[PDB]
Amino acid sequence: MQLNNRDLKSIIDNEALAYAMYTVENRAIPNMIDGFKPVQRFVIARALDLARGNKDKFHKLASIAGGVADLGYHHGENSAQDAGALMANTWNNNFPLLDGQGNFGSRTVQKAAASRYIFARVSKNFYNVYKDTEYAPVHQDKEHIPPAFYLPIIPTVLLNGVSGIATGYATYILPHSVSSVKKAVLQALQGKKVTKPKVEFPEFRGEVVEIDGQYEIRGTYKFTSRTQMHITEIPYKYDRETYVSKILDPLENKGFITWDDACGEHGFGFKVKFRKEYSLSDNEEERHAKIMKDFGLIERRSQNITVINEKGKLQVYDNVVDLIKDFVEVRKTYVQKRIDNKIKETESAFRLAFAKAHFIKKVISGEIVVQGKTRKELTEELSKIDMYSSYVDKLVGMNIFHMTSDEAKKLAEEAKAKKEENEYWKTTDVVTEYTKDLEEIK
Amino acid sequence: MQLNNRDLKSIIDNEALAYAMYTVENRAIPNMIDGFKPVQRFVIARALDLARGNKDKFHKLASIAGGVADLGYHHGENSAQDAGALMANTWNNNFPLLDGQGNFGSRTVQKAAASRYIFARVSKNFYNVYKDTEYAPVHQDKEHIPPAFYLPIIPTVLLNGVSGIATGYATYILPHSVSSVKKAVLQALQGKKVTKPKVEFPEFRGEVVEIDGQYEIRGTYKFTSRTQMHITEIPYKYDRETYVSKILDPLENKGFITWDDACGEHGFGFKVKFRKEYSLSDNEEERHAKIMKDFGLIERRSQNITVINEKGKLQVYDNVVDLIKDFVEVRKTYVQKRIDNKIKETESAFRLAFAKAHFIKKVISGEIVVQGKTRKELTEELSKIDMYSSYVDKLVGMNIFHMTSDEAKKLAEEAKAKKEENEYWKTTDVVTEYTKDLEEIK
Amino acid sequence: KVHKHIKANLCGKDADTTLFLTEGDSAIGYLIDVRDKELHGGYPLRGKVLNSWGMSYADMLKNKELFDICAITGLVLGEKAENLNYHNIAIMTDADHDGLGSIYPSLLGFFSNWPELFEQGRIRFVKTPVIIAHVGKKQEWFYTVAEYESAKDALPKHSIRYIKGLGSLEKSEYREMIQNPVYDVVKLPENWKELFEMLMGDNADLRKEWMSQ
Amino acid sequence: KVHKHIKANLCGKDADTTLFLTEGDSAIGYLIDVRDKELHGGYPLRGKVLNSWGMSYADMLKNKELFDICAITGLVLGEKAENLNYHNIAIMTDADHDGLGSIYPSLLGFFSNWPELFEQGRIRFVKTPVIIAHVGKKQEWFYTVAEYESAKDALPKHSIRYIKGLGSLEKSEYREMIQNPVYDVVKLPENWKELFEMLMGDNADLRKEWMSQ
DNA sequence: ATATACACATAT
DNA sequence: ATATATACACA
DNA sequence: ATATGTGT
DNA sequence: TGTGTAT
Ligand SMILES: COc1cc(NS(C)(=O)=O)ccc1Nc1c2ccccc2nc2ccccc12
Ligand SMILES: COc1cc(NS(C)(=O)=O)ccc1Nc1c2ccccc2nc2ccccc12
Ligand SMILES: [Mg+2]
Ligand SMILES: [Mg+2]
Repeated sequence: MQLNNRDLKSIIDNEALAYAMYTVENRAIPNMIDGFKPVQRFVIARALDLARGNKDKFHKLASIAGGVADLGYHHGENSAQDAGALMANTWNNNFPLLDGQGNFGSRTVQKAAASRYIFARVSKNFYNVYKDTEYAPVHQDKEHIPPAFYLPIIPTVLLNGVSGIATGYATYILPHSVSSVKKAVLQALQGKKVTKPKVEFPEFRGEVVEIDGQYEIRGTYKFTSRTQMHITEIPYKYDRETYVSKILDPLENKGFITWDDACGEHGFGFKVKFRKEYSLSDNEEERHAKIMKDFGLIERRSQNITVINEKGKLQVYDNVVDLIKDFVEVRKTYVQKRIDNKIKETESAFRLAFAKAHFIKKVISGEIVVQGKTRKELTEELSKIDMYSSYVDKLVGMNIFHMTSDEAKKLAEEAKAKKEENEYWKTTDVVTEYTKDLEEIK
Repeated sequence: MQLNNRDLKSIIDNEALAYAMYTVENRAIPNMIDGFKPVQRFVIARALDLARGNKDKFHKLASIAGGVADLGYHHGENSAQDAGALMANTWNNNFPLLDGQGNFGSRTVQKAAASRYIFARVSKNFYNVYKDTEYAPVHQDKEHIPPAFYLPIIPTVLLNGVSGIATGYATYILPHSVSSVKKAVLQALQGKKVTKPKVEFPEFRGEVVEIDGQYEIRGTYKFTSRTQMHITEIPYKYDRETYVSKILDPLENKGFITWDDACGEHGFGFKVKFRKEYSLSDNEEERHAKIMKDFGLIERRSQNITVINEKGKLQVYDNVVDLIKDFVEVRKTYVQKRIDNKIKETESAFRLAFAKAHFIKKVISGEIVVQGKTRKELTEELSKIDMYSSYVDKLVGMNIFHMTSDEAKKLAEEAKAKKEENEYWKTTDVVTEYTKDLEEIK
Repeated sequence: KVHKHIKANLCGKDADTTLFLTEGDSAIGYLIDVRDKELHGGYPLRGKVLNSWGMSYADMLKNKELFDICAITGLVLGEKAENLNYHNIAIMTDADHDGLGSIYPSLLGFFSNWPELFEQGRIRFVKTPVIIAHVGKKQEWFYTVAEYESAKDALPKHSIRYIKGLGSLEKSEYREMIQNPVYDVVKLPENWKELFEMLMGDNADLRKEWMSQ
Repeated sequence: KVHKHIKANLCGKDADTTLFLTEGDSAIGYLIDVRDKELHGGYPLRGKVLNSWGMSYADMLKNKELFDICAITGLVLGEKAENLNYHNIAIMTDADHDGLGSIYPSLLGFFSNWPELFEQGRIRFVKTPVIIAHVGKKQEWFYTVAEYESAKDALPKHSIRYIKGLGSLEKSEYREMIQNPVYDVVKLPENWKELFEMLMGDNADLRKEWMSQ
């Protein structure tokens, strides 16, 4: 039993500050590069490792988050399961990065099954936008195998819509349409003025309007006659039970309306009939305003963008346009890094292909004396030749069916065509590759 | 709106019969050969799948018991964890098949941690006794990926001891030794009288005495003086808390004796003093009887051997010797099946190696021309040879590394080894192979 | 009163209100949206069912999912069952042996305390398609494996879907089976306290013979 | 009395009896094996601790972990505390961020309602090993993550076993920790009251300002 | 993270 | 199989 | 009256 | 009063 003296001020400046620094930069604020919180990064990496050969196979979430701990997760297993279940939603995700199979509910009813009795896999969207993941920067932690962040083509942080609290900070970003985000990225790429991307909720039949930073989401109604109307679309925040028991039944009770349901696949449609108590005005302006306000088709949401930048520190953007500008500014550097790595890769591949072609041409010519030689003698003779000096292990390790008199010229033509993909990654810039990968988005 | 009228009878005969027979044959009664309940078979099949090449990895029990649903399991996922946890215990297993890591408890206090935090791997014992897994039968169901049963060398159903309860039948087999069971199987294989195997409860320093099929487990005391004895070992049924709350505390209540606790890392060890109220009749027979009757040290147990034969039907045995004889007969039949499979496989391998050696000798001598052909051209011009027509693609699918000078001698040595093993399989009978496999058990 | 009991808007009256003792919570979570406004209620059965055969009513009621069922329904253990809150019991389970062979006969034995209900047909078993096939628009619904085995070739080409339990059914299939039900009406034969003492009794020796013949 | 709480033999009597406040039930289960049954107690905390600063005294005895802590120790929120059932309070939270930065400071803020127990030394933190290693020929304990790098090069040979949680400790190291405790006594400075409005207070601006530095 | 209950058979 | 309670920060 | 081991 | 990652 030994005693040491500690002060509360030192405790809050050393211990509680470390926790405050933790659940801001490491638990619940998305990285601006890839839009993944650290748990979702582990879930995505585990799903990538699970996919392997059978990319279309549906794995259980309990297996998807049952091996993140060996990937660097230090916080449990159920949190990763819930993060994956939210990620793998089919309807709430504007750009689903995880294709899901299970009872995910819908806009009508929002309740997943168990977050474990559901299946998930890497969606085609992920393989589309997340063009490069090998060249992503490595985490400073030696036990953090997933990279620091992934490298998507467009900023997926605002594609689906993140909302994360923290200690001393919080983030809330509205969903955006893939087409508008792609257009904004293009404009920021080639230097013209960047337009504001439009907010597009999934399977949403309404329209959004920007009002001085706020976003107004408006429902749609059509007057069948001067007595009854049909509400076709409602704001995204309203569920069936909430809409029915919070704004429909209240007014219906006070002799105002009489409503009935028309829900289906593209549901949430309602038919309402006006009673005598509801004093409708023939003036279309105030009638429109009162109908919009009374049934609550009008909602207002404000973005609260706070994201972890490349440096790892929190950064607050006042406009989504500045977010996209910085995103493309850093993605330019990342794509240039990809270009350099592909330059080195193509150089190595060209050396290997030319060495293979020369080796095949020499054995066809018969100059190489393979008779009366062992592995030691073969290596001794091969490494002396400069063009075979670089490659010995895999330069003389092909199957016989790989080499053939006609496949000799076939491999020579393959080596010749290697020049085309060598020049593809050399005589271009970031703009061309980024534009091509932007055009590949459906 | 269909209303089918079916009697209450012929429901018990179709589904209740189905459920009861399912519990008997597929839930909670071990098979005669491998000693596994089907859930344990699923768990161990998944563990072997997870092992792959790196078999020393300690996978979690939420992962070994999480991928079993794609092998044929239908009955949930939180029950294969417990089934995998009970065969991972490091103190309750006389011959463990799953080597574990975690808070398994000990004989003193028997309480393990939650099954989700337990790490498990296939033990060396499984690779020691279980063999011929690829010659194992095939379940009639297509979904049941694991075999009908595995093929151990000794009856595993007896070693670790089992206790299964089904509808209408139940099984209880006490833990037998590995040495006695191996000796009995050796005696039965060679057509000799079989000696009854001895019960060998794990980490037990007591002794078991069988009387009228009522195996008695007994500990040992030690009289260090006239008013002090030292209880050195207590029967396997007890733990420290149960011993204190059931015997000693009452003894204290009697006031007849007073005890002290000397428990440590080793097994149970107690000290006790006797007060005047406890009789101390000098006749050591009466004293031994009194110490046995009031200090536990005597546990009566009986076996209820009830297994499932190779035909999938229930069989209730009366002695371990008959079970050992039936198992040795069935395993001899499967050993003959292995002999046939192995001679066919080694004959095929010898033909393949002979063709490889002949082709390598032809090309090293220049008999075959390698320049000027195609895929189809070379395949047709080489497959026209009757002895080369058996294999063409694999025969030609080797490397320049393969057609080396000393590699021809290596291929000749390989062909010689194939011939030697072919004669070995042709000559060796079932008894020789079975005794060779039996003598290899530690 | 009791939670997880999805009430029916016409409960407590003389119409054909039906209770579906689905086995699980996912089945009822799917049922709530697809059920009819009236004449449709549900109560989940969590885990296996206590054997209601031999012990006293006071000791038998000490289990949770017998008091719950006797509270939702008008079934009183020691009296006649005529003033039930509902009208029909619609026991539905999974397609596995654990469903129809353990939970189903246990519920039948418990309901045998009021044999007056069986010949009125107000205890029924809802069928469940063990095999579902989508041949274009056609929805093949095989309720036992024998039908699919005997009809594997009568149709040109079908894509099967093994249904594990009630949680594997889609919303459309659950809705179809919930307003277009296939009921098995269970009636007691001349002897019913001779196979239920056999099956739910303590003497396993009768069952020793039963699983042999 | 109160569940999950293991008493001692001298509780309520003059002795240095300790009430260890763990963060998991596994720690209490391991303690019950090593707990000196006369000079040691225990109580586990399941979840994150309610931020007790600024709440009324009526709304503080509503969280169960705060009710049981104030009942086991006998602390009364309003009146002065001088009749404690335990002589010392020991926080044996984990070594992770959530234990050292959320549970520990929140518990300190809750205990600050009786400041006297801070100068008496009756409230302290049981420092937990992190980098337990086989340095030399036996197990060696390192207490902070930075201490390892401070002495990583000085160790001739060692292994590494990170203590992710209190459940990763076996009985030997737990026995060493409990029977040979290392305590850190918490002394509140002059501005203690103005330091618990900066982290427990309902003003994110001060938190933002501090976090900026 | 833990807590939540029953089916089955047969010695003891 | 479900059912149990907190922190955090902006609208 | 009680433990044992797979199921809901 | 929701909204999502942790004990
Ligand atoms: C205070 O947190 C808990 C309380 C209880 N019950 S009680 C009588 O102390 O009020 C039970 C559990 C918790 N903690 C919880 C978790 C702890 C660790 C990991 C996950 C947890 N998940 C929980 C989910 C819901 C409620 C409590 C949880
Ligand atoms: C009777 O079985 C249960 C009862 C309850 N209590 S309550 C008030 O909600 O009706 C809760 C659960 C069960 N059933 C259980 C399980 C059911 C399915 C799968 C696993 C189960 N595991 C259980 C473990 C302990 C207790 C009950 C369980
Ligand atoms: Mg099932
Ligand atoms: Mg932790």
